[PDB]
Amino acid sequence: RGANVIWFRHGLRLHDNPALLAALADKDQGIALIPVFIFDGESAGTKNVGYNRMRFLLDSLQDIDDQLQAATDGRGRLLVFEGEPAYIFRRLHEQVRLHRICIEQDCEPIWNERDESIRSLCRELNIDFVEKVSHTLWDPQLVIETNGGIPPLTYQMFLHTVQIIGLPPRPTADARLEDATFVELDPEFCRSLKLFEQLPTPEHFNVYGDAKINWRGGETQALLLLDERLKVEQHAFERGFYLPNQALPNIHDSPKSMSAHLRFGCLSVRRFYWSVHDLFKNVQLRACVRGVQMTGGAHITGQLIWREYFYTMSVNNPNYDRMEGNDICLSIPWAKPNENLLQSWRLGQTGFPLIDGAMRQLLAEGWLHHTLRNTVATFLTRGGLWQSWEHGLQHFLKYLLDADWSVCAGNWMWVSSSAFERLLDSSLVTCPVALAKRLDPDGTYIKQYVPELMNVPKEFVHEPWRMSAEQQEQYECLIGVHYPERIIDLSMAVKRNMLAMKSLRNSLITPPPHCRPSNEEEVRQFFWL
Amino acid sequence: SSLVAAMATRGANVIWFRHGLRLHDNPALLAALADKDQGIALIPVFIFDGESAGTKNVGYNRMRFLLDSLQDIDDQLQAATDGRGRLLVFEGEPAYIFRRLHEQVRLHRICIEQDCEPIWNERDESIRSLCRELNIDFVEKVSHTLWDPQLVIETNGGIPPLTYQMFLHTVQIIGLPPRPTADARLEDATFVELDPEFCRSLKLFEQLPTPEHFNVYGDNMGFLAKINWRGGETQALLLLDERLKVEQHAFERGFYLPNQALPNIHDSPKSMSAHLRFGCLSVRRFYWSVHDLFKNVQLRACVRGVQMTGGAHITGQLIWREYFYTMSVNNPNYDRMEGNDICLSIPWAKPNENLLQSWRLGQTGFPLIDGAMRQLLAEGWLHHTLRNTVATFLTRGGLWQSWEHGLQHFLKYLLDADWSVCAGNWMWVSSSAFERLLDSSLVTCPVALAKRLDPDGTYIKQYVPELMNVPKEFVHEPWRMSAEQQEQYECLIGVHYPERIIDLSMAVKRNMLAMKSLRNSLITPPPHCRPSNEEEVRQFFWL
Ligand SMILES: Cc1cc2nc3c(=O)[nH]c(=O)nc-3n(C[C@H](O)[C@H](O)[C@H](O)COP(=O)(O)OP(=O)(O)OC[C@H]3O[C@@H](n4cnc5c(N)ncnc54)[C@H](O)[C@@H]3O)c2cc1C
Ligand SMILES: Cc1cc2nc3c(=O)[nH]c(=O)nc-3n(C[C@H](O)[C@H](O)[C@H](O)COP(=O)(O)OP(=O)(O)OC[C@H]3O[C@@H](n4cnc5c(N)ncnc54)[C@H](O)[C@@H]3O)c2cc1C
Repeated sequence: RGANVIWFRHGLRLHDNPALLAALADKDQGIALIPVFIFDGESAGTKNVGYNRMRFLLDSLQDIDDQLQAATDGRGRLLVFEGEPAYIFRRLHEQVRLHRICIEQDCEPIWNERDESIRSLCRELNIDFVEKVSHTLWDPQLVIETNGGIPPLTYQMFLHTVQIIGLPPRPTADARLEDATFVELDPEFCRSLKLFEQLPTPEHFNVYGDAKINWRGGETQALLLLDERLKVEQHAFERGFYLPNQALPNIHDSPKSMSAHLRFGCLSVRRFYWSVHDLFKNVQLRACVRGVQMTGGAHITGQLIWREYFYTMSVNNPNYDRMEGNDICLSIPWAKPNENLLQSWRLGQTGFPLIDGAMRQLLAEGWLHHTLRNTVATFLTRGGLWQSWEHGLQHFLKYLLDADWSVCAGNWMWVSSSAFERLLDSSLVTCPVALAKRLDPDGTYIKQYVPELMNVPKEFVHEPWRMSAEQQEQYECLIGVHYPERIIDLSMAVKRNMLAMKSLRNSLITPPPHCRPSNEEEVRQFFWL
Repeated sequence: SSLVAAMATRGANVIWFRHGLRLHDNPALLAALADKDQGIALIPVFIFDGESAGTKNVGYNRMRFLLDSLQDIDDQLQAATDGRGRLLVFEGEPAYIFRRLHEQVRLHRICIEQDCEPIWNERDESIRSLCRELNIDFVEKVSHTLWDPQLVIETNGGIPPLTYQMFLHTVQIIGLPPRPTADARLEDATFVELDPEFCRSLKLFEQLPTPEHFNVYGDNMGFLAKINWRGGETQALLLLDERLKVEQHAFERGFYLPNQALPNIHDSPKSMSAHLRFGCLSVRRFYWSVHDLFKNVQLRACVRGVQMTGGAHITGQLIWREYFYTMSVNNPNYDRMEGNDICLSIPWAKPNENLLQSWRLGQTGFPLIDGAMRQLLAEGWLHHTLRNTVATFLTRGGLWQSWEHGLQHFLKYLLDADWSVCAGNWMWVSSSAFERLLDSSLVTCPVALAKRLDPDGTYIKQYVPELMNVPKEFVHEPWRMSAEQQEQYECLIGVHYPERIIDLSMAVKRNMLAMKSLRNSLITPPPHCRPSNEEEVRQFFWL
C-alpha cells in the first residue's frame, strides 16, 4: 500500500524521463504508479491556445495513454483530470497514501505559481515532492549562477558560459514498467473528481477550428521524426561534408520539424543533443552549413542551445513577455495599436503575398519556417508597420504548434527590439518581395497559401500590383477586390522607421544591457543570408 | 694572415642554400653549426646551377626576388658576426665546385634542406655521391614541406594521395607536423679565409649579381605597370606579423573576417606565397603561429566554406601546398600531360600560337583575362581567383589549348611558381573532367566574374590602361559600345583595344560538349589528380 505519481505538464514522454523514473524507484515496496495529467486551464500552454496546438496536446496524451497501456497489457493507463491541481492531488492522497509526487522542472517563471502550490501541499502533507531537470539541456540555475547570478543576454555569452560548465547530461535510462503496480480508483471518486474516461476534444475546452499538411503529436511521431532527420544528416556527414546545394532554406519541405515535439517534451532534447553529438563524435568536418561550422554536429547542436538561450534568459524575469516592467527589453516607442492593421496582419490580408502566404499557413497549419517567422515579425515591427511586438507575440502564442513562452517572446524581442544591430534595419533583410522572389521563386508557396492568386503568372505573382487592368481582368485577381491592395507603403515606412530607430539609438549613446544579436555575423546566420 | 694552415685540415661545414633561404627553422643550418666546439667553421654557400632556386626558366621579376632574397641572408650573416662570416655565391657547377673547395679545406659535413620535387634528384644525388667518395657527410634535413612526403606517401600505401580530402585524411593519422626549430647561434661561430686566386678560379661572386648577368632582362614582353615586392626572410617575417595581427582581430572579434572577407584583388602585396616558395619563410612556423594563435577556442564561423576554429581555414592553405609537392615527388612527368599516370589525357586542340601569344600578352578582348595576364607580366603575382579565370580561359573555358602551355608561361613569370604546386593546380583546374561544375559558365565566364571581383573598373583600368576612358557601364563588356561611344571614349574595338579572340557562347558549349564527349568513353574514371567533391570546388574558387 502506497502510490507515487508521475505528473505530466511538459514531460509528455517515457524516455529520458527522470521523474518518470523516480516514481518507479520504489516498485519493490509494492508502491503504485499514477500517471497524471491535469487540464487546470493554463498548464502545457493551454491558457492562450488556438485549435492546432490543442489537437497536438491531446495527440501527445493519446500517445502516452496508449504507451502506458500496451506495456502492462491494459493494466495501468494515463489518468486525465480537468481540474485544479493542488486540490486534485489532495483528494487522491485521501484515497491512497501518496508517497512521492514526481515532476519535470518547468523553469518558465509563470509555472512558478502553480508549482509552488503543490511544493507546499507536500510540505503540508509530508509528501516527497520530486523535481527532475530535463526539459532544458542544463540546469538554468547553473548557467545564471556561472554567468554571475544573471542569465547571459547574448548568444556568444550563453555559449561561453556553457563552455565553462561541462557538456550536457545524458538521456536517462529507458523506463521499466512491464512490472509495475496501478492505482484502482473508487469510480465515484473519478466522476466526482472530473477524471475523463474518454480523452477530450478541443470542443470540450471551448476551442474550435476555423490546412495543407499537418502534424501528429506525441513521443512516437517524435522519435520517428528524430531518426528521419538523423539519417538525412548521417547521409551528409558521411558524404564528405556537403548538404548540397540544398541546405539553403526550403519553405515547401515536409512536416519535418521537431520544434513542437520539443516544446511539449515529446522528444527529450538531451536525446536530440547527444544522438547528434554521437553521430559526429569527432571526425573533422571542414565545411559549414548556415555559416556555422559543421564538424562535431556544432551546426545542429547550436539550435538546441538557442532554445536553451531564451528559456534560461527568462527564468527570473516574469515580465519577459511584456515591454515595460521588463528590464532586458529596450523601450522602443511603437505607434498606436491599429486594430485594422493588426487584424490585417493576423488574417494575412496585407497585400504582400509572402507575408500573406506565411500568415495564412500559420493559421491553417500552426507552423512556420524560421525565415518566415522573421519576415512576418519584422514586417509587423520595425520593418514598419512599426507596431509593437506584444501583438505578434500573443498572436503567435495562440496559433503556433510549439509556441514556447520564453522562446516565442525571446525571438520576438531579439528580432524586433535590437536597435543597435543596424543590419536588421536594412530592407535587404526586411523586404518581403526581394525575398519571396528568392525563397519561393515560382510562387509555388505563395500560390499554395494565398489562393486568390492561383492564376497570376510567375511574372506577376510576387508583385501583382504591377498587373495591368486588362491583366487583372484576365487573371481573376483585381487588386482591391480579390486580393487586398497593399496596406502600407514600405519605401515610406522602411525609411520612416529607420530614421525613428536612429533617433532612439542615439538618445541613449551607450545602449542599456538588453537581449541582443551578439554581432552582425550572428545576424547573417540567424537569418540565412 | 698567419698559420691558417691548421684550420684548413682542422675542418669546415658547408650549409648549402637553394630553397630554404633563411636562418630560422633551418635545421640543415643548425646541423653545420653542430660542430662549433670541434672548431669547425661554417661555409654558407649558394650556387647558380643553371637550375636550382627555379632559375632554369626564369624572368626578371622572380630572378630579382631570388637575389634580394640572397642579399638578405648575406647581410643577415655579417650582421650577427661583425662582418666575420659571409655568404658565398658561385656561379658554376655544384659537384665540381664542392670538390674544389674540399681541397681548399676539409669538409666534415655538407648540410642542405630537402628538395622532394623530382627535378633535383639528379643534382642532389650528384653530391650525395660525391660525399660518399671524399668521405664527407651528406646532411639532408626536411623542412620546406610540413611533413616528410615519403611518410605521407608511405601511409597512403605507397601511392601519393591524389585528392585533397584523401590528403588530410592521410596527414591526420600522422599527427600534427613538426614544430619550427630553435633559433641559430652564429654570433660565436668561425669562418673561412679562402685563397683569393681560388676565389677567382671558382667564379665566386665578389658583388651579388644582377638578373642581367644571367641574360635575364627586365623587359617582360614589354612592360612595367607596378607596385612590387621584395624577397628575403626579413621581408617574409615582416609580412607574417602584418597578416598575423589582422587574424587575431578577426580572432578576438566574434569570429568572422567581416564582410570584406570575400576576395579583394586590388589588396596590397601581402601574400607570403613567394616567400614560402623560396624558404624565405618557414612553413612550419607559418602553421604553428596560426595554430598557436587559435589554440583552444571554439568560434563557429566559416570564411571560406571551411571552418574557422583552430585556424583550420588558414592552416589548410599550407596543406594545399603540401598537397601538390608531396603528390609529385616520384612522378617526374608531372609537368607534362603524357607519361603522367595522374593527368587524364584530354584532346586539347592544336596550339594556336596567335592565341597563346595573345593570352600571354593580355590582348584577348576579354578584359579581366587581359587585366590579369598583364598583371602577371607587370608585377609577377596574381590573386588565386585570378590565376583561375585565366587558366580556365586558356583551357576548357573557351580556348581549348593544353594546360602545358599556360604552365610554362606561368613558370616564366610567377614570383612563387613552385613546380609541383604550379603544374598540379594547372592540371587540377583544367583536366578534372568528372567535376562537371567546373564546366559551368558560372565559374567559367570572365565577364560575369569581372563584375563581381572588380566592380567599378578599378583593377581593369589599372592594368588594361587602354580603357581608362570607358565609363563603368561599358568597362566590363566594352563590345557593347556604339560606334560613337567608342569614338567618344577613345577606344574603338579593333584598333585601340583587341576585338575578342573567341566566341565564348560558341566555344564554351563546344568545350563542355567534348568534356561530356570524353567523359562517356572511359565510363569509369581513371585514378587522377582531381578535386574531392563539388563542395571542394566551391571553396577553391570563391563562388
Ligand atoms: C518571431 C519568431 C518566433 C518564434 N517562435 C518560436 C517559438 O515559439 N518556439 C520555438 O521553438 N521556436 C520559435 N522560433 C524559432 C525557430 O523558427 C524554430 O525553432 C524553427 O522554425 C523550428 O524548426 P526546425 O526544427 O527546422 O529548426 P532547426 O533549425 O531544425 O533546429 C532544431 C531545433 O532547434 C531549436 N531552435 C532553432 N532555432 C531556434 C531559435 N532561433 N530559437 C530557439 N530555438 C531554436 C528549436 O527547438 C528547433 O526545433 C521563432 C522564431 C521567430 C523569428
Ligand atoms: C593555375 C594556378 C596556378 C597556381 N600556381 C601557383 C604556384 O606556382 N605557386 C603557389 O604557391 N600557388 C599557386 N597557385 C595557388 C594559389 O593561387 C596561391 O597559393 C595564392 O594565390 C597565394 O596567395 P595567398 O598567399 O594570399 O593565399 P593564402 O590563402 O594566404 O594561403 C597561404 C599559402 O597557402 C598556399 N596555397 C594557397 N592556395 C593554394 C593552392 N590552391 N595550391 C597550393 N598551395 C596553395 C600558398 O603558398 C599560399 O601563399 C596557383 C593557382 C592556380 C589557379
